[PDB]
Amino acid sequence: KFNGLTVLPPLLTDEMIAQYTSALLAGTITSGWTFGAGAALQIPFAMQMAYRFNGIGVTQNVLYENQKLIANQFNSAIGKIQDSLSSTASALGKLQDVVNQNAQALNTLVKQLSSNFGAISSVLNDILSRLDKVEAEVQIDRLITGRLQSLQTYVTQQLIRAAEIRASANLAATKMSECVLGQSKRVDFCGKGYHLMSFPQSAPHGVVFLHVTYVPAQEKNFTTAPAICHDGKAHFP
Amino acid sequence: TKCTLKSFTVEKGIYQTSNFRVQPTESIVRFPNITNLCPFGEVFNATRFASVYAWNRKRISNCVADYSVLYNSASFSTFKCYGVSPTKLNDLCFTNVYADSFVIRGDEVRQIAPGQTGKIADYNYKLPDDFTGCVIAWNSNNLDSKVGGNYNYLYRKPFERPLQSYGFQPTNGVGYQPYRVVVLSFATVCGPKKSTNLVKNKCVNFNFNGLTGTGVLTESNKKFLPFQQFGRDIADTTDAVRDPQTLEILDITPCSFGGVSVITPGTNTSNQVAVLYQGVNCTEVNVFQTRAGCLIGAEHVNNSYECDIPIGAGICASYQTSQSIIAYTMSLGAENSVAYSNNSIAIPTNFTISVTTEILPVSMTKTSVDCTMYICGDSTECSNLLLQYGSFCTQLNRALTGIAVEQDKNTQEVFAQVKQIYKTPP
Amino acid sequence: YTMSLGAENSVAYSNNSIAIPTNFTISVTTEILPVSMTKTSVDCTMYICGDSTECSNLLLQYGSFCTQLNRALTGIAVEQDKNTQEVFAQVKQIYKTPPIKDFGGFNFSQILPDPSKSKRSFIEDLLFNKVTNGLTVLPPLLTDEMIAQYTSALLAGTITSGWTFGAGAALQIPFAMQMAYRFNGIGVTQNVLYENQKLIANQFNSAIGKIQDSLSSTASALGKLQDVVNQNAQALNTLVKQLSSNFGAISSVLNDILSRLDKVEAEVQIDRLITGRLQSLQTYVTQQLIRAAEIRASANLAATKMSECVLGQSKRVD
Amino acid sequence: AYTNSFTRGVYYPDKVFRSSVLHSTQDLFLPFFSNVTWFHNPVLPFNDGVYFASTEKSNIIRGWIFGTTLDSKTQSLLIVNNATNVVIKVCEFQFCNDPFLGVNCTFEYVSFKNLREFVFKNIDGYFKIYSKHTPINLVRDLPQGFSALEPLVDLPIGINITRFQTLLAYYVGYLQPRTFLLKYNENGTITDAVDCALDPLSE
Ligand SMILES: *[C@@H]1O[C@H](CO)[C@@H](O[C@@H]2O[C@H](CO)[C@@H](O)[C@H](O)[C@H]2NC(C)=O)[C@H](O)[C@H]1NC(C)=O
Ligand SMILES: *[C@@H]1O[C@H](CO)[C@@H](O[C@@H]2O[C@H](CO)[C@@H](O)[C@H](O)[C@H]2NC(C)=O)[C@H](O)[C@H]1NC(C)=O
Ligand SMILES: *[C@@H]1O[C@H](CO)[C@@H](O)[C@H](O)[C@H]1NC(C)=O
Ligand SMILES: *[C@@H]1O[C@H](CO)[C@@H](O)[C@H](O)[C@H]1NC(C)=O
Ligand SMILES: *[C@@H]1O[C@H](CO)[C@@H](O)[C@H](O)[C@H]1NC(C)=O
Ligand SMILES: *[C@@H]1O[C@H](CO)[C@@H](O)[C@H](O)[C@H]1NC(C)=O
Ligand SMILES: *[C@@H]1O[C@H](CO)[C@@H](O)[C@H](O)[C@H]1NC(C)=O
Ligand SMILES: *[C@@H]1O[C@H](CO)[C@@H](O)[C@H](O)[C@H]1NC(C)=O
Ligand SMILES: *[C@@H]1O[C@H](CO)[C@@H](O)[C@H](O)[C@H]1NC(C)=O
Ligand SMILES: *[C@@H]1O[C@H](CO)[C@@H](O)[C@H](O)[C@H]1NC(C)=O
Ligand SMILES: *[C@@H]1O[C@H](CO)[C@@H](O)[C@H](O)[C@H]1NC(C)=O
Ligand SMILES: *[C@@H]1O[C@H](CO)[C@@H](O)[C@H](O)[C@H]1NC(C)=O
Ligand SMILES: *[C@@H]1O[C@H](CO)[C@@H](O)[C@H](O)[C@H]1NC(C)=O
Repeated sequence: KFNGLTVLPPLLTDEMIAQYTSALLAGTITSGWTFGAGAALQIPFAMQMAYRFNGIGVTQNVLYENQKLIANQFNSAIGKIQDSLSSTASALGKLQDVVNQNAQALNTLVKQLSSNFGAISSVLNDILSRLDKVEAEVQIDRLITGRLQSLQTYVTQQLIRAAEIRASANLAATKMSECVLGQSKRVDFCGKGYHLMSFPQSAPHGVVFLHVTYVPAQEKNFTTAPAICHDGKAHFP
Repeated sequence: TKCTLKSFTVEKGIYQTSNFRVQPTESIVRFPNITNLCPFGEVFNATRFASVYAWNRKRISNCVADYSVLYNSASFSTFKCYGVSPTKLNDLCFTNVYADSFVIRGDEVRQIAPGQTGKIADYNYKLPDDFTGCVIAWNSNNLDSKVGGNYNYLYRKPFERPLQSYGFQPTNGVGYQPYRVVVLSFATVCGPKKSTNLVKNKCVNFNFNGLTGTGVLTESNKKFLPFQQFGRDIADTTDAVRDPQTLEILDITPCSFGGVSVITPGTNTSNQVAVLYQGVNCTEVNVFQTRAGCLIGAEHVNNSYECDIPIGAGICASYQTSQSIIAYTMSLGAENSVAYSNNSIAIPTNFTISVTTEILPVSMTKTSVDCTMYICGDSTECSNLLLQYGSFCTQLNRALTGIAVEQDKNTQEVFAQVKQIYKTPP
Repeated sequence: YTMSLGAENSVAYSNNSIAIPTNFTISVTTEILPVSMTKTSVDCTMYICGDSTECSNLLLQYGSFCTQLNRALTGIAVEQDKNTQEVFAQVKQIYKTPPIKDFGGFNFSQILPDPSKSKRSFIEDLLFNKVTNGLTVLPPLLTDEMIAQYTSALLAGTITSGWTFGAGAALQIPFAMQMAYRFNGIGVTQNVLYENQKLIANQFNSAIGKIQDSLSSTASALGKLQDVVNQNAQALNTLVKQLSSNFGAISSVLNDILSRLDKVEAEVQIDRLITGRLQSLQTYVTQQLIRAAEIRASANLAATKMSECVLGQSKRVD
Repeated sequence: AYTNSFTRGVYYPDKVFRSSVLHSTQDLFLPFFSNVTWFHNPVLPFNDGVYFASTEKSNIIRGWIFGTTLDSKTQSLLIVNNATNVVIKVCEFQFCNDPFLGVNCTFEYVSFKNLREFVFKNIDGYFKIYSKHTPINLVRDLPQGFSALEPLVDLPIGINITRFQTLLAYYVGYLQPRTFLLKYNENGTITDAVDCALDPLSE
């Protein structure tokens, strides 16, 4: 573990990350999208949600006439998130895999110190204690060549993995701009449903969005028409 | 699987623990019909030979050699070598088969053997220990000389001319009497091309004219031109051969091989597992042929379910209840006839607010590796050698530092989209 | 010649002139996206050492290399199934189309399943006809007949129910009324559709006919998918051709080295082939990791195009 | 005198079947559209090996001689076709200008309306011969178009060759180390070739 490998702290501590998710969330709750477009403008949360219903083509009165119900469905769905996250670790497979990939990469890089690559020993002090300079240099060249090829392999795979994590960080930054600081109309961008809002929660090496979405239910069949005649003229909705 | 993962606990999944590889059942060798053997009857079976104290050699070439018979031949009462043994020579080939033959008194012939000593080996029929082969001799008092003695013989370069006409007598024993002998040394002159029977349709090791490999030899419809011996695929790989003893064409298929994947529920749930031999046919390995490979230790099921452990080619496996691993064609979801018509619409009369969680990674563990300490472990003698590789260690530190600073930027771009730390009311 | 960037056009601007379009054309622009590579795994002991025991022992001195190569290629292979599933499996139920085809004059028959064929559509059969050592190719999880059931379900939902099958359960709606919503979604008042319905249906049907003609007349349309197939074949053939290379060794045929030399000299010559074949395989796996990142960016784009363009109506220009 | 080779003088480079495929190979080939010396003869250089051909309806050209001196001092090839069988021998031969028709040793072997075409080369001590035969219409020059020459003899005799002459309408060209791309049809015959050094399109 001592072998030149070092883990550096993030610039933001998890407490500073939690102050940002708190600020994003307190802005989102007290002011809607407005804190992304300018200064945060306060608006009552039952009025922010009526703007957010109106933003999916559901008329505002559908919130006010159902406000108790919609509030209870949100509170209960947040309860199901606690129960799911408390019950099983398997939800966070993305973040725990990112932790595992880096741990496996570092443990592979450390275990490769024990490989001979054709040298008389993989322990560099065995070579330098057993062999005199002209012989030792030939064996140490094999260890240098192998360990350098192992470290180029590690850095190449970490550059490709960092490009994957940056594609995910650009996606998370875009989800925060459009799903948290706004209301995205991009279908299935902010979770499966007509998107209302989302709340960022911090998680180690990542972020979690609680995408609040309107999902329709309890449909009935009806006869329908494209247009309606009246005084011989066609009327459209 | 536990050993593959270096763990005593195994989570639910499919793991490539091993590679299956059909072993060669036996070894074939094929070479052309044996021909052009050097005419050693002119050495050992002819009615006459030169006097050994005045002998000279000649070289066989563009030929096979009878050395495999000579290694057990009755034609000599004695033999010796300065090179490798005749059983090794029958398994070898040389630039030419240099050889000579002669008549002598038996002990005078022995005094000219390869690596021997005497006026024969010194000059009359030279025989340095550097001679690249073997020699043989036998008694000949009935034919190598007259009733008056060894007048047809002689005594005293390799196998070539202190010499005089031989003093041997026909009444003597094999050392004092007349004798016949020959000697030789070592491409164009080779031992015989021993060849096996042919074996189709088994996986076999093979040699054809010095091409070698393991494969399933199969009779084929390819039409090689009369001078062609081998066939090759697009990317150099040999894919047919002509049998050198019966000139039909054999198509070569590799001996069947593939990943062995172990399908397991978690070791919490069971110790029972199923094994997929990827791309292998079950004839080559419960047993079930999937399009992904032969699957062993899982039950084929006619029901369909969501995919638990993915096998491939539409097959998935799962652990079910009295319990076993099943394998099934995965369900893509329940089918649904949408109740369409030109005048029917469905309108939702209610809703559910659904709080769908989504999880996204944003930053790696920021790492920096001191490449001099990783590679050379605080050795000065090593660190001076690492300088000969120039910029590589600095370039690796620069790349990891770029990744590390990028993780802070990734984290900043996600969370720091808010200019002010907003606070929630009491 | 010095290239022209396009025809020169002074737009007829003035502070009081506007040009309003008096008519339209329904265009049907094909777009083609890669989604998955050929899933591959290499038995790196069989590739590097050719089932030779003398070589196989030397390859142990290199430790984890001929194991993290398989972990890398397995990550790419699992990711191709994920890429394919993220694109097509955006549907909860396998929706199917009614027996009668009362779609207000629009004619999807060339893009819907043909049960006489896999049960692919006519255009899917053109698209499937236009594209043409320890290495193993692994099948996709979804077979081409499962992919065709997903594109059928997506298409049958899209026709019979609009965007609604993405946002919840599929709600049926007449196709002329779905298109009247699609007209409001571009800011064209919906009576423009119902009043031009036969003309708009004929423009769609004819524009679908031009896709069949275009896909029959030239292969150049599928250049993106054929390029992916060509790059996979080129990479695998390059990886196999590199078995013939010496890398400074006495021969590239491993059995020559093991028969021409004593064991001490043979191990030095074999270690050149191990080093060169291992560097060749690391080069291949590194290119496949970079190419898989390019295909994943294309699969994430295709998954987003399916969510917004198929399951919805994207207002994102171009 | 000279004539244009056109696409003539390509041969099967190795004993390998390949089919419906294009193979790129570097070998001693007659370069495309090179100039081929015409004769109706003296001793000639051998260089990197020779393409030889004759337009025929009579069988006047019976053989060849090869070596460094082609006379006495060292082993020298004599090659003759006498219509009974082909003769090859490698003795330190001695003769007049040649043993032509008035109409030590180390190895020996036995085996206008038409063109007879041949290639003679020597690599690693293997002296090699190839040939082809075809009907023709033109008498003045080598026929245009393509048909690959196929091996007849392949001898490990180890001789050094720098000169040759013919034994009594005939053409001589020199092979050069060049990359060619060779087209093998469904039956594994070579049916076309590209001399890669000929022009930028061939590159
Ligand atoms: C929908 O369009 C297809 C062609 O895109 C029509 O099918 C063709 O119909 C004609 C006349 O019956 C036949 O001669 C062709 O053989 C058909 N082609 C194919 C590929 O089937 C189809 O009739 C149209 N359907 C409707 C209801 O208009
Ligand atoms: C709008 O443009 C369409 C073409 O895109 C016109 O439709 C064509 O009309 C002519 C007769 O004027 C017919 O011969 C063609 O067969 C029609 N084409 C199609 C695809 O139906 C249409 O007339 C134009 N409408 C107006 C009001 O200008
Ligand atoms: C609509 O009506 C059809 C019968 O006309 C029926 O099959 C279908 O299940 C109904 N759907 C709903 C949502 O009630
Ligand atoms: C080889 O010998 C056998 C008889 O021993 C004969 O049947 C076969 O045709 C021969 N093959 C060749 C290539 O001469
Ligand atoms: C497996 O067992 C451990 C305790 O040994 C438990 O924490 C874990 O939740 C179990 N997982 C499953 C899937 O049973
Ligand atoms: C190989 O598998 C197929 C089914 O995929 C089977 O029909 C065939 O019998 C198998 N081959 C042999 C030699 O049994
Ligand atoms: C399963 O399907 C096979 C044909 O594929 C059939 O022979 C068998 O009877 C079926 N069994 C059950 C229990 O459905
Ligand atoms: C709407 O659904 C909720 C449960 O999600 C139910 O409690 C409520 O009574 C329903 N309202 C109507 C009008 O059906
Ligand atoms: C040699 O060949 C070229 C055509 O490839 C021709 O232009 C040139 O004139 C020829 N040279 C002689 C001396 O005939
Ligand atoms: C022709 O050559 C053969 C050997 O190939 C020989 O036997 C024969 O005697 C020769 N005949 C003449 C007329 O030279
Ligand atoms: C043959 O070679 C010997 C030496 O090996 C030499 O004395 C003799 O003069 C040579 N004769 C001819 C004709 O080359
Ligand atoms: C052929 O030439 C080589 C040098 O190129 C020489 O070593 C060899 O002895 C020569 N052999 C003959 C038979 O002239
Ligand atoms: C292949 O050769 C056969 C005769 O051996 C001939 O009939 C056939 O036409 C040839 N096919 C091609 C593609 O040249």
